[PDB]
Amino acid sequence: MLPDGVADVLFEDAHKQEVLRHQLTQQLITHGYQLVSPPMIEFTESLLSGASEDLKRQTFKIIDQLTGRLMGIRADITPQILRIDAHHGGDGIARYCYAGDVIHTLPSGLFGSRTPLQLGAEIFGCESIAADIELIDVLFSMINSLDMSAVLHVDLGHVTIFKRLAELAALSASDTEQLMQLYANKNLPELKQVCQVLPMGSDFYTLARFGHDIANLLGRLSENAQQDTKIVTAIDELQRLKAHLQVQWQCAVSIDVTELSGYHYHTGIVFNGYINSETQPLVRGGRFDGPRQATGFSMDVSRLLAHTQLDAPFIVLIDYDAFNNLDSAQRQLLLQQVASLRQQGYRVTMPLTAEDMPVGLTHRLSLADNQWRLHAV
Amino acid sequence: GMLPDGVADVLFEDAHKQEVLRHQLTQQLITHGYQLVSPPMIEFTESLLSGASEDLKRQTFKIIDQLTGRLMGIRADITPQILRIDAHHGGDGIARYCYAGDVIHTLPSGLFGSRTPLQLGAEIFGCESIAADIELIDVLFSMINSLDMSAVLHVDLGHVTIFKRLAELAALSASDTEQLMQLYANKNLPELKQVCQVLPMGSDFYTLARFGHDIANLLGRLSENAQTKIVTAIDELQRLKAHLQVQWQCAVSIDVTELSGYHYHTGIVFNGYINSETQPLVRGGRFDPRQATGFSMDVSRLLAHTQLDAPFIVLIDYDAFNNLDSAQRQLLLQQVASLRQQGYRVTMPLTAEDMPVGLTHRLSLADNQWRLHAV
Amino acid sequence: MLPDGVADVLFEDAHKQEVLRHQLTQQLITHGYQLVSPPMIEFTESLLSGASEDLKRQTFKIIDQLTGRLMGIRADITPQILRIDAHHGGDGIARYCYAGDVIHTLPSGLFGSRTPLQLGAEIFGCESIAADIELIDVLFSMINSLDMSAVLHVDLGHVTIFKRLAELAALSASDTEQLMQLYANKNLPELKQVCQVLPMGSDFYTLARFGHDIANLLGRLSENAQQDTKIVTAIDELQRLKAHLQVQWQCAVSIDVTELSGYHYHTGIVFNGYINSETQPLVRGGRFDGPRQATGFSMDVSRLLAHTQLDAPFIVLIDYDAFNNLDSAQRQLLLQQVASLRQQGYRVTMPLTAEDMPVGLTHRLSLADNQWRLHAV
Amino acid sequence: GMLPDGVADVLFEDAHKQEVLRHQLTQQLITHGYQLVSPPMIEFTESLLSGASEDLKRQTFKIIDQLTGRLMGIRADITPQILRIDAHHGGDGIARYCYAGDVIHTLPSGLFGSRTPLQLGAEIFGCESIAADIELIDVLFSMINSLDMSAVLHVDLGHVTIFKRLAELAALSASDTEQLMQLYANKNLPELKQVCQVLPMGSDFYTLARFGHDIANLLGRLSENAQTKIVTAIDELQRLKAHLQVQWQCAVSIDVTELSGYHYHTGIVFNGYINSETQPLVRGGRFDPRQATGFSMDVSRLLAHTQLDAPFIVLIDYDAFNNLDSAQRQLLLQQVASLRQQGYRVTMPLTAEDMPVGLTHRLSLADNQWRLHAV
Amino acid sequence: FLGLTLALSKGRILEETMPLLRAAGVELLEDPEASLIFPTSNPNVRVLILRASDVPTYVEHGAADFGVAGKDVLLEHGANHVYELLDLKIAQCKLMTAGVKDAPLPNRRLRIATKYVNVARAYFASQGQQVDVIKLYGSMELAPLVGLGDLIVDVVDTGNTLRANGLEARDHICDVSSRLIVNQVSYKRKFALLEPILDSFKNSI
Amino acid sequence: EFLGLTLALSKGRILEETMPLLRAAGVELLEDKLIFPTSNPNVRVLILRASDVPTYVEHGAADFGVAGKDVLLEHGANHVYELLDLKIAQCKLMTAGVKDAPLPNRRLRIATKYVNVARAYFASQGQQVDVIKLYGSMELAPLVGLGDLIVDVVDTGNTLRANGLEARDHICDVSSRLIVNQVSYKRKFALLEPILDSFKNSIN
Ligand SMILES: Nc1ncnc2c1ncn2[C@@H]1O[C@H](COP(=O)(O)OP(=O)(O)O)[C@@H](O)[C@H]1O
Ligand SMILES: Nc1ncnc2c1ncn2[C@@H]1O[C@H](COP(=O)(O)OP(=O)(O)O)[C@@H](O)[C@H]1O
Ligand SMILES: O=P(O)(O)OC[C@H]1O[C@H](OP(=O)(O)OP(=O)(O)O)[C@H](O)[C@@H]1O
Ligand SMILES: O=P(O)(O)OC[C@H]1O[C@H](OP(=O)(O)OP(=O)(O)O)[C@H](O)[C@@H]1O
Ligand SMILES: [Cl-]
Ligand SMILES: [Cl-]
Ligand SMILES: [Cl-]
Ligand SMILES: [Cl-]
Ligand SMILES: [Cl-]
Ligand SMILES: [Cl-]
Ligand SMILES: [Mg+2]
Repeated sequence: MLPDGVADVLFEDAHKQEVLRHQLTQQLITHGYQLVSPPMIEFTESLLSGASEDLKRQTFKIIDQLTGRLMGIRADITPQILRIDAHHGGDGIARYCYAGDVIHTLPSGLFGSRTPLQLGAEIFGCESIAADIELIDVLFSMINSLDMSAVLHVDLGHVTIFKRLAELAALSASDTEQLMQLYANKNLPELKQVCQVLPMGSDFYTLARFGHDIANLLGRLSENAQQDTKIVTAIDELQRLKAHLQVQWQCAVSIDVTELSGYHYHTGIVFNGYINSETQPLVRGGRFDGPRQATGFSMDVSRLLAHTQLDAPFIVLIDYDAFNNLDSAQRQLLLQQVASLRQQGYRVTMPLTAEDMPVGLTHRLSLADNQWRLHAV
Repeated sequence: GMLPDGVADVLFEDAHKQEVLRHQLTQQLITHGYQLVSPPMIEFTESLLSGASEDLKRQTFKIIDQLTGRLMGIRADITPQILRIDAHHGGDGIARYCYAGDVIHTLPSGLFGSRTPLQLGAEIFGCESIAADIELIDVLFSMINSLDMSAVLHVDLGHVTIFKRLAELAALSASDTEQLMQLYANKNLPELKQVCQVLPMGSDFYTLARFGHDIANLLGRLSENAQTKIVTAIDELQRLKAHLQVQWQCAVSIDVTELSGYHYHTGIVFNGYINSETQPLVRGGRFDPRQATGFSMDVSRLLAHTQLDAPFIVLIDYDAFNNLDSAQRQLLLQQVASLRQQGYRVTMPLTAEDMPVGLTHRLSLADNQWRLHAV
Repeated sequence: MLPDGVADVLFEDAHKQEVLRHQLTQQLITHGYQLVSPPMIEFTESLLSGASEDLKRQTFKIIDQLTGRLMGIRADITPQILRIDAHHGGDGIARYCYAGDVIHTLPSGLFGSRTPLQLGAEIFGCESIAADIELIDVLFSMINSLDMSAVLHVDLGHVTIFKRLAELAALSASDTEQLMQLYANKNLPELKQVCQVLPMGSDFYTLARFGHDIANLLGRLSENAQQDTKIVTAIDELQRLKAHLQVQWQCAVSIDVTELSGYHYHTGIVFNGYINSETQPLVRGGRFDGPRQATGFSMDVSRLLAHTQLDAPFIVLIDYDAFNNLDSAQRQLLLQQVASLRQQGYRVTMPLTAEDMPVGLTHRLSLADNQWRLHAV
Repeated sequence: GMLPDGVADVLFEDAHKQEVLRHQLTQQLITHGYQLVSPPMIEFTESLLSGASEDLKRQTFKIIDQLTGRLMGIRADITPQILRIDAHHGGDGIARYCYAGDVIHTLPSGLFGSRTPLQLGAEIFGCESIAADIELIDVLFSMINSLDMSAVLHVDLGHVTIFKRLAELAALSASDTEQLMQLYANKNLPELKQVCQVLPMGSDFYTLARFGHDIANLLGRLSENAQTKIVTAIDELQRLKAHLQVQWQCAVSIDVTELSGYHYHTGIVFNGYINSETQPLVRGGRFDPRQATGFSMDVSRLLAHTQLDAPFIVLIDYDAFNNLDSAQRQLLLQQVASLRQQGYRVTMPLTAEDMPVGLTHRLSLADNQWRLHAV
Repeated sequence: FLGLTLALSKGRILEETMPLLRAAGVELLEDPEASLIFPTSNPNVRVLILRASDVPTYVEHGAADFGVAGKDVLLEHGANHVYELLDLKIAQCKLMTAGVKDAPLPNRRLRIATKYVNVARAYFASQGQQVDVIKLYGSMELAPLVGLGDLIVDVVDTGNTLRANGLEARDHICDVSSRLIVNQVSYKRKFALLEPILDSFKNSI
Repeated sequence: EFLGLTLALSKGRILEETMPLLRAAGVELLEDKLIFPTSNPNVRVLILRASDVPTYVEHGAADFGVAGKDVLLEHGANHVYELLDLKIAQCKLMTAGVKDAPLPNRRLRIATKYVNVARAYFASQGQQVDVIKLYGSMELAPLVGLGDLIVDVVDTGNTLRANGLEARDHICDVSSRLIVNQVSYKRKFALLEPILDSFKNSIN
């Protein structure tokens, strides 16, 4: 009955989603990220400014009946944070967090969602790798708070590396697109072939062959490459984050400098967190562009639902008959008691009729020797 | 004005406040025993706009599922989605639901109205008794009272059953009713008395608009033919009027010519107005062989009239932090961790100039002890 | 009952419109312009490629339900001719004509139409002023065929002139926009003021003050200006067309080199024809851009309706009674006769009933001494 | 595929052909005494979609009048506009109208159908008699015969009155009819016989689908209750069937279960199919206390099956022209002017290389005489 | 201010309502015309004096709780977001089409120049006549005489102003009298304060 | 019938401040009656509301006129020519609010005559607003919270202070301008050229 990649989230899953959304949102706020809550729709002029072709295609279109102009139902909040920071951010450092629904026209992955609950954070106005470390800390505080048996595996990349080789090797638009597609498919055999002809082609093969080993990667590259500062800084950045994740958070990190998804928008380091053996990364972060520095991540909160569990809830019913036998003053006392229970987080239903039964009923609040008490069913 | 009309960012402290309200109110409802449900932003129109009025259909943006070529809609009201959920999972007994979620409208509701409200509401299915409507009234007013507003909610009751039974027992033309309704909506009384002089039972239809507000005597002013479902309706209205005055000390007004949602409302209606604002803050009523009743509100409209405690926004000293060795940093982080749990907003500075907005305190080092001091 | 700038065209006006549309269309075809009939709607990608901001705002938007993409109801056909010539035109000279309805969101002029019947011609692939002369000839053949008492007055301009002064005077985006707005409003006093400070400002004042006199305009300009070939060619072009219109067509021409409507799309000469004392030009032509040369004009055919008149029509009714009294063979003969009349263009109605009466009835076809004959009412 | 589906350029000779057809057919209608009217592409929806079916409403693109904030539509059918025109200017007597104009559809009509047809049609108002339907049939077939097509028009008659009277005299549910109609549209006979075994008079409703094609005996197969408006309807159908066979030698088929336009058709319907194509080329019928009847066609669909004479595309010699003096040029232009009036397509070359497409002749100078010769 | 605020038009309306106001226990303390907010003998009522075309705007937005304004303004402005409780039968006139004296309507499409743009479009729509409407804020008698419009739409009681400017009434659109309008919220919230005043006025009529 | 120029004028502040330019151009009004003669028989004057001047001029029921740039900006001067800034009847379009009151938490409501000016300005300052149309005097609107701010013309500020208000932002400067109907500028230039030259002279 519902479109593909569109699902109800109901009852305890819905409560769990509320809890996660709220806890994670507040965690970010306490780390000093300003919460911002942009709208579901904007005019396309603002919504899809600087937008990729994949983003434009993912964004449903609708017509503002008041102006006859084109609007869109957002597919990513990240551009909205750019807009907000353009207006209110100033030249200094600015921090933002956000949680909100976004809509996609098509699923990303096999049976993937089209109505994800996008939650994320961002730091603008800092060039230093220290900002990327902050977000890594903020992120991992969040993940650790969830008490998952699920294991997050993290993959680092750096699009700058391949960008500087392609520039220093004077690569044709088509050649790059070939290299990129080969990398994406990890065709090493055919990569070694196409590189034997291409200028610096040793270097492009070394990326795919010895990328994972970030310690020694720079030593394996050409003199022209090793001279260049943008390649050398990129390899340092990658090494710093690799360490910090292992040391400070005890994270299993792998390097892949051939990871060039978002070659257009990523202006450097990239982060991809995978939960257990799932194909779509749970978390996607990286360096991008506001002439304003910017970096940050996002996640679909709804995908945490499978790998998180709340304590079982206490769902309490008051006895209809016993309640109605009480006099005014006894009712007051019971209500004051039931009020107290609700504050403690108990789910107490005041029955309208004898048959009124809450779903998942765990306890009854019943009268016994002039005392109201909880007993299991 | 870079955003469409009735579309606004909610930012920074207002955004934090909105999160807090949304969460507190949602949990309040959960603790009153309403099951939270979170239906999606989009459905196929078949399901989304089943039994939908013409106003609802027009308010609901349309989009195309590229995978099936079918029509979908970006919801403008969650209430129908709760019907669908209760149809599948509700069963024959009593069921309670709450929800909070964004909805989109094609056009503003009235004067300067929002088109992207944050719709929060509750509903009770499977109870015919007026006692279910009293529960929701109590649940609602507990929620409102928890907000510590200086703002005063004024409440308006109506009952679409009354005008439905007159129109049926006067055998009314589709056009006639639509005229009466438009006149009522405008309270154009002179022209109403005119159009009623020709229409059958038209005395009765004019008495509704003229002596509706006086619910005590309303039945006595109607025709002999009028004086079953009409008789219950005036009693219902009188019971709720009382309950609101007594139990909550609420200023109630009656208006039986309130017929917004003539299509979906199968009886009593509720409209709460905050201070002197035109759009009601709260909209509830009886709807629908399964009984149903409940309300909703735009959480975002509470923002003006609600106020959180001032926040503690803490900055660690850049220099002092960097002078620490590994082990001292761990201890400071454990301390800062503790502060964050207490709800303090602590920023770890990337540079000497890194300054949080609204800075209330500094966490500074003195004789090997970190402490908070105000600026 | 109808939106502003939206009107029925009915009965004889409608017949007149059909006639004009057809005659003018065929005239163009016989001058060797290929007729092309592009659709009312396209995807915006194609429809508004290279579009101005005024064009984008004039173009209603709608959603393709089959793809969820944005489409538009065209407001000008000229871009569609570009598209057609891009695909089918080749490197050589190509000629196109077109007549079709276009829709505007807002009127151009006071109580102006929003549903004009846009008719026009275009020549691509010729740099020479000879192509602009052809269109002038084609146009004036068309206008002369209409037998109007109405007088077409023509205004020539050249945006190249002001473009070269602004370039050779190194003008700031704002300065130009001031000059342009002043020109548009013919504020000469304030123009002479703002020019006393601006570089080459003598030249910009000479445009507004002595533009109308194209014979001597070049002699009044600075040495820097007179040296430049693009200004000198522009003044020659203007002089050639001025003459050709007076000589070959006996046209009242005025020059206005400060006419810079369409500064963005016009890449040179411009043409504006005004019918009697109407403010909106009836015809708008000029040099523009396909690296492909292009030039051409258009007109709203519907605006010719007021200033054109067809011969009164013969609206004929056969007598009901007399017809039915005839036998099979007599009916055949009458039908063969009525067939002949229709070919001659007579409007003959075969009555269904005695009361059947055509509107504007001019004649009856009646039986008299065994002869069917026409008689006026 | 750079253009939306069901949207195509019509270019060059096809475009010339379309102009010619549109014009010839339009004038044919004018000479038969139909007043030409040219209503606009857009109206306010109030006027455009008054009395409109649900299929018509869905086919009609919506847009916003920025001057009034109101809803307008880009027409999908001109037929309603002719109603409006006749309401204002028609009077009580007989009125005839013809029209040709572009219309836009949101979705294709059927398999690979156009969304930007060039709708041409005629209509007669104010005549109850079957004689008006015969006139239009004659007018139509004169038009088709003038086209010199090898293509064969096959015609299908129906009558919505029949099924309307059964549904009324069986007291049918809104849903039931919609089921019957969908079944009929699909000619799912097995399932039709099933659903009829339960439905009232359902024998009759099955006999429509099963023995509709046999109009001679159709009435004899219906119930006693069925055997007034139903009786005229079968006669009407029989009269037109004959007239088409006799007067035009037309292959006619009957199908009384053709109920496209159940909302607007108040009786007889006409559907002409060209060769083996699925979408009818021509669509006519009785509609609507003012009588009305008429047809329409997409002129663009005639393009495949119609052929104009080859054109004479003439080029003047560049060199020879330029060698002339002023006075000789005048004489040549007067000669070329004459040729253009005769319908020749004469191009005045801008350069030596200037070559018209489809060049048939050259106009060349020889011993002080210009003449035409083929290439 | 927790009592009622009353929206009123200077001059003709104020003067013709004061007898209803005095009878409802509402007397203004100063004379408005003698040199913006005014008290009254009832301390829970006050009065705002504005242009007659702004009364519905102040009432619908609730910056006044209730008001008196001519049906000409309500029709033109649209009374969507207010309640029209009482026809006060005061300040009476009519909306009419007007043209130059004895001159016939011209051949071409009609140009109407008027304040009452929506009234004009609505009326001439009801008479099946297609027109061009021209918005005027100032007095409209001049417009026909310099052919800005062919006709005008204006209020007329006697037609002296019309004849004095060489014009004459042509068609009767509808009757006009000032009406009592009430903000929709104010009618629910402050009915207790309104009921007496409404009853007085209603009695007075 | 009348073949000379018709001049559109606003009664009060404009008429008074233009008469020195008019007298200098050989145009003296005979009286101080809807249409008015002048000493020049080929000129006449229409007195109308200042917001109607552009309407009468663009439609050609007057050949030319004087109206404030506040009206031209609000009305749109698309179909007229703005020939001369007359540097008379000067003022400014400004946003105005109540004395010392801060801007409220919620979205700003502006109440004003100058609706399009307001939307255009607050658009340029990237601020989203609710605009409320007033025909009458706007000083009252803040005081009964119809709007938070207003847009109005102000020379000195005395009317603003006298109603407990104060200027907040400077939108743009204002002075009455000379506007000419587009046709009238082509057809009757011979009659206009002297008058334009006089005015231009009397400016400096
Ligand atoms: N001459 C008149 N005689 C009687 N009633 C009038 C007359 N003119 C206007 N009215 C009515 O009185 C109302 C008040 O208008 P008026 O006092 O003239 O205000 P304004 O001068 O600001 O237009 C009008 O809306 C109309 O209903
Ligand atoms: N205080 C002022 N000082 C100078 N010019 C003003 C002032 N107020 C308005 N103006 C300008 O001069 C004109 C004078 O206003 P006025 O004619 O009194 O207005 P209205 O006709 O609306 O009553 C305005 O139309 C405006 O262009
Ligand atoms: O035809 P009459 O019976 O005279 O009434 C019609 C007049 O009523 C109004 O004038 P008002 O008295 O308000 O004077 P005003 O022109 O100063 O507004 C209106 O402006 C008309 O001129
Ligand atoms: O700030 P100040 O310099 O004192 O001037 C401001 C006032 O002047 C203008 O017209 P005015 O009120 O003078 O006359 P009007 O109402 O007839 O326009 C304007 O409408 C303001 O109300
Ligand atoms: Cl290898
Ligand atoms: Cl991936
Ligand atoms: Cl939230
Ligand atoms: Cl000069
Ligand atoms: Cl122009
Ligand atoms: Cl055509
Ligand atoms: Mg008045």
